[PDB]
Amino acid sequence: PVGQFIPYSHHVTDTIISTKNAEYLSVWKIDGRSHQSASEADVFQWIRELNNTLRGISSANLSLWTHIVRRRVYEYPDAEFDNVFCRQLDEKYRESFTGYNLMVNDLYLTVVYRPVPDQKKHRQESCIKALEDINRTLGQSFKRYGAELLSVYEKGGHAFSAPLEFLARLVNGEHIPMPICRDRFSDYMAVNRPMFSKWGEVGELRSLTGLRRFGMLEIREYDDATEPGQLNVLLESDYEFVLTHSFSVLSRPAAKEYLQRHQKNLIDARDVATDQIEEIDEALNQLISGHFVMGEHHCTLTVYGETVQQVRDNLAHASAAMLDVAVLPKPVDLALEAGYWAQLPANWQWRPRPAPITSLNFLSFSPFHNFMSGKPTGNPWGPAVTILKTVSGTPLYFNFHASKEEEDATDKRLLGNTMLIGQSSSGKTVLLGFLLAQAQKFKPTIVAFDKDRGMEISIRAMGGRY
Amino acid sequence: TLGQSFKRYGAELLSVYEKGGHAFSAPLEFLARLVNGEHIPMPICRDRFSDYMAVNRPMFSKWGEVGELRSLTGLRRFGMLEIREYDDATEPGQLNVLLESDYEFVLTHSFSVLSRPAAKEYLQRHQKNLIDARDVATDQIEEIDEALNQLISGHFVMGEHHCTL
Amino acid sequence: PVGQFIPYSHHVTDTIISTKNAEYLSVWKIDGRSHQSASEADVFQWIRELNNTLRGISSANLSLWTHIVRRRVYEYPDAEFDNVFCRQLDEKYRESFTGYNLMVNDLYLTVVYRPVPDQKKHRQESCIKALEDINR
Repeated sequence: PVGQFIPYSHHVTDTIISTKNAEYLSVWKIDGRSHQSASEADVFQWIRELNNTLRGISSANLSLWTHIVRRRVYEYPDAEFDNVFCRQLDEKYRESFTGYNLMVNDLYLTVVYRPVPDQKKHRQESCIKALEDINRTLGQSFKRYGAELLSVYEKGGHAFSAPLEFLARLVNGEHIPMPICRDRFSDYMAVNRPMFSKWGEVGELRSLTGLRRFGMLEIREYDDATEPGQLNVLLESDYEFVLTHSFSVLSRPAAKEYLQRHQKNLIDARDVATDQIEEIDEALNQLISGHFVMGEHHCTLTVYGETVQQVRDNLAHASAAMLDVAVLPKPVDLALEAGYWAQLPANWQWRPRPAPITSLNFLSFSPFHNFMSGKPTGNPWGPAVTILKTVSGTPLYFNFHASKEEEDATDKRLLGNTMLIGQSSSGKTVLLGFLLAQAQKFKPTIVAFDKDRGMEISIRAMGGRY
Repeated sequence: TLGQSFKRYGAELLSVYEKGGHAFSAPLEFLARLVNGEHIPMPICRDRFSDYMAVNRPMFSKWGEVGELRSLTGLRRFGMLEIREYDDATEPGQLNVLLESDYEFVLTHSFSVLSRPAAKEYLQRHQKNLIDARDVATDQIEEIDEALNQLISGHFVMGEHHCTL
Repeated sequence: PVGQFIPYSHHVTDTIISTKNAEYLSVWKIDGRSHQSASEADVFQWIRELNNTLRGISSANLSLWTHIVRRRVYEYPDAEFDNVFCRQLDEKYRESFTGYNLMVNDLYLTVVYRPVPDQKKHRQESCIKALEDINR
């Protein structure tokens, strides 16, 4: 049955979805900062600032779910120019664009609250208020992260809800603009209901776009200190995965119980003391100060595609990079039948091995999105051009209108002015002509203020005057 | 003692690579190459390693004419030879013919040195097997006695061995 | 390579081989006299001569196993000449001699004497002398 293991029902606000068991949540789309264009001190500053942000964020049964999902973008349209040589440039570019493994990653952060007729109403209103201030604080905190709260796809026809749609890509793996219905929407999500084997080898997906098959990979035995950007190797990885970190914040009594458990596992181990309980009480004092806040965590990787063998190979590459980053993967048995549901933000019951972790060692995995522009589609216009050859990287999907520092956040449709910095005609001419050719998808009213034969041949070859 | 003996021999005791990055144990990677057939660097962990070598678990045919292994570069096939039939007058440079072999092979020699009463009982049993059957006049039964001489004199010790390519 | 109870050993000497059944053996390569160049009267003379050789051949548990084997020429190390005209001409000629069932036939003879802790030694030593005179 569908709606089993799926809790959601979009019945509270724009931004906050409910679950079928009294839990309330929202999602953030995150264009996280480029890990490549920074010093390591910048990385440590960012993780420290995030621990300051979550330091203010309490333990009131709160939980975060980060989702790192990479996808082949089929949504890039074909170019049409009504012009022959521009079409030749596009097609020569696209045969040059053969290869490049056209899957771009995306970063999502789900904020889930649990409250641990009129009484129900007052409880709901209070947690609405709390999560609203939480989201305001996060948006102020993520100002250099380009994050966007997802609620309000009205007027795209009639009132879509992009958060549910995002959860659809969790459960269906294809981008479906799910609409709003007068139903407890948990039954309405599982469009491609998957199948699981009797043995946990692989799972199957019955999509009308073709049958897919997915394999799962639990992650355990963590390096107790971490490199700050440790899991960044998978952003080049070629499998179209979804990677999920769960983190449910524990209480300070539960934290002290877990540090007592750490003592019972460490100095009440096999009569050995290897100086491991030295900073446990220091971390206790720091989480009393508010720093080392710990919570339950599991992480899971899920990779799908055709051809069960290729699923096995992508699991092999994934485990290889896991052993490269000194963390032990575990291929999943029949529990992946549960484990798929473990990807969901409100599915604590199906988490395989919730292990406690500090906030810093949690944040030392996630937030480092490699650069890729947020318009492969969905702009005020088409996407302009897929700039290829990010060095050891992905296609870029270049465009113009990107969000800025939001003083008078509307200001336009979206501001998109650009500036070139560099010597005269040192490739400047050919890229400017490339951008004019790609802009000729959209038939702009082009005014060109050139100095000295500034692509007069090309501009007149497109039918311009010059 | 080995480092003393291999001073003219370019050797290296492994397992010093730990805390490299975050503590890979060097020889396990070698053992990963022994099992998964790839340079899979194995970090240390808080668990018993026996369950963690098999990154690319090999498989075998139903007949045993070839094996298979979904390597990191894909599914490959393994052929294997076991050893019989020695040239007993051993040569110093016998297997140097495999140096130009264009096939990246694996050569496994084994040795488990048997103690002098064990080898003495073995040589007595082998001489007993030599004198058992008819048409056994090879005049090499006394080379078992020469083997007993060199064994109890301690110069050269037998041990159980198998070799496999 | 499971033995079918195949009687075999190398327990005698250089030129005589053994069995487990105490049977001792010798092999001869025969690149024999070409019958496609000779008269048939010569053939009758040769058969009469080898019949007289059989008259010199005893009945003391002797057995004779002749084998005639037709194998291909795969063991020929065919190679280049390091001479341009020769490497052209002879290799075009080896292509011009396109096989035509190129299979060498050879002929071999097996002499097995059978001698009907020192009893076996004296049996096989008498067999050594017997097979030596036979091979002579």
